[PDB]
Amino acid sequence: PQEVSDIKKFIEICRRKDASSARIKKNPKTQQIKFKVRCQRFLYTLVLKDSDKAEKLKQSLPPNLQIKDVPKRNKR
Amino acid sequence: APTRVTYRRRNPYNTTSNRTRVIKTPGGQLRVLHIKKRGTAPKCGDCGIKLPGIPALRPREYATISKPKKTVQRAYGGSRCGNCVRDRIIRAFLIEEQKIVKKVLKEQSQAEK
Amino acid sequence: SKRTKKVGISGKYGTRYGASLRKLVKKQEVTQHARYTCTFCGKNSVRRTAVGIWSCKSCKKTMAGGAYTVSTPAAAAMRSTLRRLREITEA
Amino acid sequence: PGRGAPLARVVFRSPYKYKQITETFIANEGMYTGQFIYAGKNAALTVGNILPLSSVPEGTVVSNVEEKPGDRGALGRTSGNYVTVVGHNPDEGKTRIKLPSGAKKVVPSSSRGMIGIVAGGGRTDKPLLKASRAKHKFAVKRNRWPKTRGVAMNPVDHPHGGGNHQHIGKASTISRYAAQGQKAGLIAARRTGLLRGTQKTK
Amino acid sequence: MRAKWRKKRTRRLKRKRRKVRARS
Amino acid sequence: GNTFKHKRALVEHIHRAKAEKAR
RNA sequence: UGGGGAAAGGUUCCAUGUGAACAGCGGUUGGACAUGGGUUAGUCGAUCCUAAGCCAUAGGGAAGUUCCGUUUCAAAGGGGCACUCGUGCCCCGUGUGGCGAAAGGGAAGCCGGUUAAUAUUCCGGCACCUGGAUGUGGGUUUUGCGCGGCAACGCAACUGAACGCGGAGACGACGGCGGGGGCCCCGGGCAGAGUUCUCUUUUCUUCUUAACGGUCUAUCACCCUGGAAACAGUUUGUCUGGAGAUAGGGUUUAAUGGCCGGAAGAGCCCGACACUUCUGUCGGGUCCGGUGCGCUCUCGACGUCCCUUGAAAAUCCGCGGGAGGGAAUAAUUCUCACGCCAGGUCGUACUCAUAACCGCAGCAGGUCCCCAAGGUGAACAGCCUCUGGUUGAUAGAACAAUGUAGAUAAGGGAAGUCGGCAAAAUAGAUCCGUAACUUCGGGAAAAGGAUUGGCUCUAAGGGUUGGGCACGUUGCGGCGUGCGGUUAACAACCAACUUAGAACUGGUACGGACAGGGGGAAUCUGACUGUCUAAUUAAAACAUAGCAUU
RNA sequence: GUGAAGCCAGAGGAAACUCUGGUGGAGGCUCGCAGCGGUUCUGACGUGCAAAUCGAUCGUCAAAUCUGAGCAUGGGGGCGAA
Ligand SMILES: [K+]
Ligand SMILES: [K+]
Ligand SMILES: [K+]
Ligand SMILES: [K+]
Ligand SMILES: [K+]
Ligand SMILES: [K+]
Ligand SMILES: [K+]
Ligand SMILES: [K+]
Ligand SMILES: [K+]
Ligand SMILES: [K+]
Ligand SMILES: [K+]
Ligand SMILES: [K+]
Ligand SMILES: [K+]
Ligand SMILES: [K+]
Ligand SMILES: [K+]
Ligand SMILES: [K+]
Ligand SMILES: [K+]
Ligand SMILES: [K+]
Ligand SMILES: [K+]
Ligand SMILES: [K+]
Ligand SMILES: [K+]
Ligand SMILES: [K+]
Ligand SMILES: [K+]
Ligand SMILES: [K+]
Ligand SMILES: [K+]
Ligand SMILES: [K+]
Ligand SMILES: [K+]
Ligand SMILES: [K+]
Ligand SMILES: [K+]
Ligand SMILES: [K+]
Ligand SMILES: [K+]
Ligand SMILES: [K+]
Ligand SMILES: [K+]
Ligand SMILES: [K+]
Ligand SMILES: [K+]
Ligand SMILES: [K+]
Ligand SMILES: [K+]
Ligand SMILES: [K+]
Ligand SMILES: [K+]
Ligand SMILES: [K+]
Ligand SMILES: [K+]
Ligand SMILES: [K+]
Ligand SMILES: [K+]
Ligand SMILES: [K+]
Ligand SMILES: [K+]
Ligand SMILES: [Mg+2]
Ligand SMILES: [Mg+2]
Ligand SMILES: [Mg+2]
Ligand SMILES: [Mg+2]
Ligand SMILES: [Mg+2]
Ligand SMILES: [Mg+2]
Ligand SMILES: [Mg+2]
Ligand SMILES: [Mg+2]
Ligand SMILES: [Mg+2]
Ligand SMILES: [Mg+2]
Ligand SMILES: [Mg+2]
Ligand SMILES: [Mg+2]
Ligand SMILES: [Mg+2]
Ligand SMILES: [Mg+2]
Ligand SMILES: [Mg+2]
Ligand SMILES: [Mg+2]
Ligand SMILES: [Mg+2]
Ligand SMILES: [Mg+2]
Ligand SMILES: [Mg+2]
Ligand SMILES: [Mg+2]
Ligand SMILES: [Mg+2]
Ligand SMILES: [Mg+2]
Ligand SMILES: [Mg+2]
Ligand SMILES: [Mg+2]
Ligand SMILES: [Mg+2]
Ligand SMILES: [Mg+2]
Ligand SMILES: [Mg+2]
Ligand SMILES: [Mg+2]
Ligand SMILES: [Mg+2]
Ligand SMILES: [Mg+2]
Ligand SMILES: [Mg+2]
Ligand SMILES: [Mg+2]
Ligand SMILES: [Mg+2]
Ligand SMILES: [Mg+2]
Ligand SMILES: [Mg+2]
Ligand SMILES: [Mg+2]
Ligand SMILES: [Mg+2]
Ligand SMILES: [Mg+2]
Ligand SMILES: [Mg+2]
Ligand SMILES: [Mg+2]
Ligand SMILES: [Mg+2]
Ligand SMILES: [Mg+2]
Ligand SMILES: [Zn+2]
Ligand SMILES: [Zn+2]
Repeated sequence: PQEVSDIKKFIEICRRKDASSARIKKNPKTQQIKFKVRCQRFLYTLVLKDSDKAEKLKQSLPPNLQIKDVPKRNKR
Repeated sequence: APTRVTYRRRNPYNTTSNRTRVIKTPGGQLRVLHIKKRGTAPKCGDCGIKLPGIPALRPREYATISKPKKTVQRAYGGSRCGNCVRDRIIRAFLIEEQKIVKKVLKEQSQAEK
Repeated sequence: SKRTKKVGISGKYGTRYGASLRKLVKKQEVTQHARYTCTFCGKNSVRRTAVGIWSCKSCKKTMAGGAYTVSTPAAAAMRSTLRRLREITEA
Repeated sequence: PGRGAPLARVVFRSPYKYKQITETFIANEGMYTGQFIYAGKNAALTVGNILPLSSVPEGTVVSNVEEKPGDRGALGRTSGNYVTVVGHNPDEGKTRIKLPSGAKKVVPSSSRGMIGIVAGGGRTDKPLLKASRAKHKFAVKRNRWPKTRGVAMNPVDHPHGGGNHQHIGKASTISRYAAQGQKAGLIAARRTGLLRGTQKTK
Repeated sequence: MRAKWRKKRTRRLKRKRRKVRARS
Repeated sequence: GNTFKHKRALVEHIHRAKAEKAR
């Protein structure tokens, strides 16, 4: 797994043919939002502190991608 | 907490290839991890000291890392240390110069007749 | 603080092998464990590596010598005789 | 291991091919790493050089002397030993030499030798002093240590055999032309006993 | 580098040259 | 050498040394 | 007497059932008897390489089965290019077989879950290696194959044939010292449990973080400036320096170190409701410090020893050289990023031993390794305890002689006996004291004496942080400085142990169990340490260094 | 447990040299646990647990110490610190 620094590169990663899916994980105790995209070789993570760009970023993603919300206590 | 461990492979003997170290797992257990042997630094071809700027790996591992990481930008980049390269340049120049003066002196001062 | 009267380096042998034999081995142990001044660099760092090999810790040169001394009297005499034989006849 | 007399590794250059060749000589006292040495008929009279005996004056000392020109060295190759040139004979091409045992020999003048004495000094001067020290010496040579006395075996084992006392029972000097299994003792002995005077033979 | 490594690179060049000919 | 027994002995020796050096 | 393996065995493994026989008593139980089921790999091994060694080929012996010989007295090979289409061309040449290691060398996988019985092999997530094809992005080149730094060298790339040089693979035993991971130990906090006549802010348990990556650092060593005697730097252990030290500034080999991705969504601990079953559902928590001649593994710099100097091959890389090839609109055999495809064959259950191996057997014998908690204590000694594991060896009743094993005796103290055989006596630690002889190293723990509990105190042995003015900048500034000075060494905080002294106290006892040398004066004989008659003899016998002879 | 070379400091003497306190950690040295071995009881047992075992008492214990796998030597032959 690898980390992505800025937002512009993370958007360009999600516009790739081998991008299978994406998900959103939020940690309320430490007030973080994590965006993860599943590619052929690696899983890319982007970490955000605020919450006024998360929905802005969410609508900027390509519409054909599948985005989930990572429920607590995922079933086996 | 003071739990005992076992090997994870069929070899039960403490040889120079049965290297292990202890870890603790996200499941809260003490286990064993099997590790390779340490790399060795390449040496200078004249005096035999460790070359600076070059990693220490097992021999097969050098086939995958990029070229600029395996050499330094100078004549005799690998395998010579730089002090030795300085000696070679000076010695080559001085000996070549004495060759000319010995030739001229021998030809002129002794074959003038 | 002298801590030994006469046995010296051969005090590791206790009360074994006989007095005369301990003296004879003492003569050879003292000279093979000493330091000698290098002929090429000048420093006082030359020790025995193997039975006939002597090496300098500073300038990294090794030389062929005697069993327990850096040079032998027979070799020293021969070098002068060879020097005289070649020189005073050809020069 | 197994030898006194350290060895020297010397690198030469090929006259007919683009490469280099590494040799292994016996080391004379006084040689050092980084030293130039010379070999041939026109080499100089310096320690460590190799030249034919026809190019040396009488009284010089050499080591690793060929018995015949080309066999690469047979005589005087042990620590602290050498051979001495005695005389020449240019019309027929022979040289007289003296060997470490004290014997005299005649050799063709094209044989080669190395100027100097064999390094290794007076190794045999200090006592071994311990059984373990002798054991370490032979453990890298051959299986010959320890050694049981024949007079302490049974008659089936050795000629010195048994008896109600340890003794030999017959003369211990054995003829030169005996059978294998009989030669145990002093073979073809010209004399016996403590050597009092000088030894006439040279 | 090893000879098998170098053989692969020149093999690719030969294929590319015949294919670019086939293209032309 | 076996001169100073502990830290206090070394400090006292320093003070006397500087006192005589003063003169 | 726990948890796993190598050799050896071969179904002994799991479930259901059972008359006899077997388990030297019984048996509803079984490693027994009957019927069914169970072993999943590109990453762990074999397969590849060579060692000691074994065997083909050229040749020579032998009536012959066959013996020798392993590079030799041999015409002994391999590399490239088109093919109209295999047929044809052109280079180099000293050399030229195989088998042999499940502990040597060696490309690549970790965590969680799952079964009656398999798992680093199955399921989920997240990676890596080799081989083969190949396209985008980026890089280089308008005068052809990259820039930067005084330098050590750095950067995502950044042509390189024949022939040659070098490095890695690749190596001994022992000693003290330093860094890192795991275990042990101490203090605080949140949950749960045990005790509670009395005491105890108490006693016990959980509080975890993998492979693979990114980023900042970490001994040795190397570079630049400069020029040392009033010599300096410096290790527990005396090495280093005009062949260039101290000092100031830099470069670099080496994470099992800090932070981030993986990753809390996992695992673990509590609580509240559902639920015949099928089924579950929902809330909280999962922190912060210290200590050490501690135990175990690993790394580093030093040192000692040798008439002892402690493997080879496969495989991978760099360099010297400059053959061939290439753009001005495209070219690029760019070791850079991402992307496409594949990885065959055999083993894998279980035991490894007072019942799965070998001893005629379910025999007190024998058989190679890894992991290693608390207390006392010098301690892997003996003795008691936790996790884990057993409660299995025919039983019931009685207490005669004679036994085997364990012990105590008044007074005398070897009078017993071939002979002090057996037993008894001594024993830790601290402080005194110690002869003849001697190869001067020893004898020596020679011999002979004194002390030792409990409680209340006193003294000594360490670490970190602070130091006064005068200018200028900076959200009490932190510093660029010009200085002055050596607090007659002060203040605050932090932390284990080791040693020495005093008073008081008791049925004079205190290494209170365990653990734990009897000593002296002489004779014979072998110098010493070592070795042998497996199953009646361990010795004065053998070996040994030294000496002499051939 | 004992404490060899090398090293630091102080003291004595005209010199050559001598004395004292530390540091260091050598030896086919020494007490002793595991392993390896087998002195005595002439102990147990002696139709034995056992065709060589059991108990107590003993020897050595950092080097001529103990040990696995692979390989070699074959019967008038091997191997033998005998
Ligand atoms: K580098
Ligand atoms: K010969
Ligand atoms: K032998
Ligand atoms: K003998
Ligand atoms: K006798
Ligand atoms: K005799
Ligand atoms: K495989
Ligand atoms: K695959
Ligand atoms: K196989
Ligand atoms: K294979
Ligand atoms: K071989
Ligand atoms: K034949
Ligand atoms: K192998
Ligand atoms: K299965
Ligand atoms: K491009
Ligand atoms: K570039
Ligand atoms: K090896
Ligand atoms: K350590
Ligand atoms: K540690
Ligand atoms: K630790
Ligand atoms: K502890
Ligand atoms: K790994
Ligand atoms: K100086
Ligand atoms: K020390
Ligand atoms: K160990
Ligand atoms: K070129
Ligand atoms: K298995
Ligand atoms: K298994
Ligand atoms: K096994
Ligand atoms: K303990
Ligand atoms: K204990
Ligand atoms: K009774
Ligand atoms: K009775
Ligand atoms: K008596
Ligand atoms: K009697
Ligand atoms: K006592
Ligand atoms: K007498
Ligand atoms: K003995
Ligand atoms: K015996
Ligand atoms: K004995
Ligand atoms: K014997
Ligand atoms: K004698
Ligand atoms: K010691
Ligand atoms: K023992
Ligand atoms: K026979
Ligand atoms: Mg006999
Ligand atoms: Mg006979
Ligand atoms: Mg006879
Ligand atoms: Mg006889
Ligand atoms: Mg069963
Ligand atoms: Mg059953
Ligand atoms: Mg029965
Ligand atoms: Mg029955
Ligand atoms: Mg039954
Ligand atoms: Mg059955
Ligand atoms: Mg493997
Ligand atoms: Mg054959
Ligand atoms: Mg034939
Ligand atoms: Mg093979
Ligand atoms: Mg292996
Ligand atoms: Mg690939
Ligand atoms: Mg090149
Ligand atoms: Mg982490
Ligand atoms: Mg890191
Ligand atoms: Mg410095
Ligand atoms: Mg994290
Ligand atoms: Mg949780
Ligand atoms: Mg199992
Ligand atoms: Mg077992
Ligand atoms: Mg048994
Ligand atoms: Mg059996
Ligand atoms: Mg204690
Ligand atoms: Mg009974
Ligand atoms: Mg009795
Ligand atoms: Mg009595
Ligand atoms: Mg009495
Ligand atoms: Mg009495
Ligand atoms: Mg007795
Ligand atoms: Mg006493
Ligand atoms: Mg005595
Ligand atoms: Mg004896
Ligand atoms: Mg016997
Ligand atoms: Mg006996
Ligand atoms: Mg001993
Ligand atoms: Mg002993
Ligand atoms: Mg008996
Ligand atoms: Mg009986
Ligand atoms: Zn160099
Ligand atoms: Zn030197």
